[PDB]
Amino acid sequence: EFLKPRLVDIEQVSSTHAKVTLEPLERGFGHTLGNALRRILLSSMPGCAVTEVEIDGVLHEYSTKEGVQEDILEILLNLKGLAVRVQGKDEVILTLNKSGIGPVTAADITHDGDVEIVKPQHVICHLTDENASISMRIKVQRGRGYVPASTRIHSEEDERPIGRLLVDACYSPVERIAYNVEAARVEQRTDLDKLVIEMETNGTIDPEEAIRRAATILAEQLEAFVDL
Amino acid sequence: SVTEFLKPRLVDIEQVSSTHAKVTLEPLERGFGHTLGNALRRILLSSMPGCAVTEVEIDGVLHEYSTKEGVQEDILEILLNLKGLAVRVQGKDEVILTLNKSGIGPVTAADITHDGDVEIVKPQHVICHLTDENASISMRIKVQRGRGYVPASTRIHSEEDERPIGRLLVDACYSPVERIAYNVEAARVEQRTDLDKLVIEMETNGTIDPEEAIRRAATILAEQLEAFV
Amino acid sequence: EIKELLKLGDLPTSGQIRLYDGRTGEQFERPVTVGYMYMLKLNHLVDDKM
Amino acid sequence: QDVVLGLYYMTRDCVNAKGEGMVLTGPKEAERLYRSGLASLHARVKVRIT
Amino acid sequence: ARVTVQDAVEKIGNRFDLVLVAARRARQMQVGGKDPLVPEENDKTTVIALREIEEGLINNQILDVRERQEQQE
Amino acid sequence: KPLVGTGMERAVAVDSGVTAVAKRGGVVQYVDASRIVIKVNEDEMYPGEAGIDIYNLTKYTRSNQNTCINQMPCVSLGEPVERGDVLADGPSTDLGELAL
Amino acid sequence: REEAVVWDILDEVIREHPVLLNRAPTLHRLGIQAFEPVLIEGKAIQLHPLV
Repeated sequence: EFLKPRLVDIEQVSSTHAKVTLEPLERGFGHTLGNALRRILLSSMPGCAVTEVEIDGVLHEYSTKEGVQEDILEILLNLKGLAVRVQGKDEVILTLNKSGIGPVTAADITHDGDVEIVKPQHVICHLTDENASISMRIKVQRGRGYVPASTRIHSEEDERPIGRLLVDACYSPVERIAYNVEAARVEQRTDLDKLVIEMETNGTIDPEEAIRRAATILAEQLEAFVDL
Repeated sequence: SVTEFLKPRLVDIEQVSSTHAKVTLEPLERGFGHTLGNALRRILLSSMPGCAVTEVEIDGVLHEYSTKEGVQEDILEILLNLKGLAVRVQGKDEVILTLNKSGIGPVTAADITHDGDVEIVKPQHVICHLTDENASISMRIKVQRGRGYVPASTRIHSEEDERPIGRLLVDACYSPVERIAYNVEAARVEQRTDLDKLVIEMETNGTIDPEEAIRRAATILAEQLEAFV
Repeated sequence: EIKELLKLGDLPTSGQIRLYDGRTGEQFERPVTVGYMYMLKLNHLVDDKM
Repeated sequence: QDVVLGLYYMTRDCVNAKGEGMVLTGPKEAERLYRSGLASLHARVKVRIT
Repeated sequence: ARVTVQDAVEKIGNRFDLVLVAARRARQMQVGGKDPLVPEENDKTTVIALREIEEGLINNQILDVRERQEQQE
Repeated sequence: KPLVGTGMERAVAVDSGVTAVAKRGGVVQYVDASRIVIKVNEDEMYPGEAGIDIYNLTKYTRSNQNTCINQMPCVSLGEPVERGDVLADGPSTDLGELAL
Repeated sequence: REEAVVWDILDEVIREHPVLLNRAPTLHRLGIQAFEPVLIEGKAIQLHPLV
């Protein structure tokens, strides 16, 4: 006769990170589920990191497009750290177009309905001329884990045009997880615990949805021990 | 392609005699080796519903630092031997048992009274050795259905009364298992290499074999998670 | 002076923290030393040596 | 080096740790106590060994 | 499967005659037919030689004997 | 940068040459990953020859040990600079500090 | 071309085949030992710690 926890609340302490709470738990399941969920949530979550970039007037990722104060390579890193959410398809082609002195926020990307940018203060590159212009096509797709360019670069032989720069994917929303087990509060009974998870995030994945998908994964895995 | 993992294909169940089993699963996704190993380890080893001896009261003993002639063992050694006993209990919750016997020679577990529902698993076990005509042993052993592992940690004074002198306490080991030690070693699929291979290795005191051991652990955890998904 | 600076921060005086093992999730015994050390790469690379 | 340290730490004894002087029925449940965390890795103890 | 040759050395006291006898037997297996006398577990001819030695059913004496026999034949 | 240095980074990185130490302090007129174009303060200028200063950075090129020697503008447009000051991070220089 | 048959071929031609490892300033006759190989990713020879 055990008990079973629930999701007593999802305290949204900020735009990025929140604090889910589980209650109640038995003596020990606190640390058990805590560690299991931390390890899952860090490993396996669906992200939407950028995969391929194509600036219009650049051959390879080492030149300097005239008029913008950052190497194409540093522009490319600042893209690698982009954070975006897609719902319908598994891949989309965002488009950036900009001209004139001033920064280039991420919000300048066209806002196709199925795509939600999540941080319009994010800066790609600084333009530094009146009549200077950049325009790029950015391919963003689903994924899981970490997938370098050196792996995909051997994943298809059909020719790739000269000009498609390949960023490394970082398909992962969670950034930092912690948990504390502490004293619970239930019907006239002590020796029950409350697990308090705390998850940093790009902002893409809802906390409750994250914790629920992690639980689903782990139940799917245990569907193999329960039968031998 | 995004919620589509691997599941353990081949399941070795290679077992030494009847309680020292050894299970290998492969392939597990990169980094589930430890998560499943640790989850099942902690569950099996701290929370498994079992039945075990809790307290014992000898006829003519008042304290651990005493003795009783005819018995080449000591109070302490027989308390160990009774930790080692392994009982399974039917619908009874807790139950007392009696262990009267005299006679020059060893005393084994089969010499215990059986008392209907209660069942012993090793009739072949050993408790104490007697050597004198008039010497005898008369203890009231007590088994209880419990949910973990409970030492005798500061309990002669925990209970808010004085238990009568003679209430010897025994470290209760309820859970069946006696040893679980996962491992992790690299296994490979025809392309990938960074994968995992779980090797559970397990013994149980006898009341139930490794199979239902792991099945129950998986089930407990599966329900705790059935909460969410 | 280092003790005084750490204590200006919210960090422990000894400079040693408790750490938790990533695998088993259970605490380490005997707090360990953490900090930020400035590390360097060296042009003796495996793919130029193999 | 690491292993000799691990051993020199695994086989020693402080005076009053957890699980001081409680009797154990064998190396198996000695490991089981240490793993469940009810007794510090090294507190002196009477065990039946064969 | 094979890790240590200690039993082979026990049944051929030299630990060099081990190399010689084992190599000769392994050539018998690898070059000219002559299926082994132990259930091979896909171990190679070398391990199979050392293994037959551990079974004590091959040594320099038996090799000379059986070579002489077949050569007369 | 290194959190814990010994202050000699400044001298080493400024006098190693890898960076582009501005000569006549002025106001930055134009920044660009290729060149940097500085307007000179007035009192630091010759009667004739007035003009302005131009620093042509050296983009990705080869060292003698095959590492990539490179430079990056660190000052942003419309910003004072003074005599004897950095404008371009060399290889392994952070704001004119020797960050290996 | 490293077509995907050679890796199975290579497992079968490794299984029980010792290779000699050596360390540069060899001094005493333990400076050369044998080992059976185990294929690894990466580019570094791995070595048991008790050696």
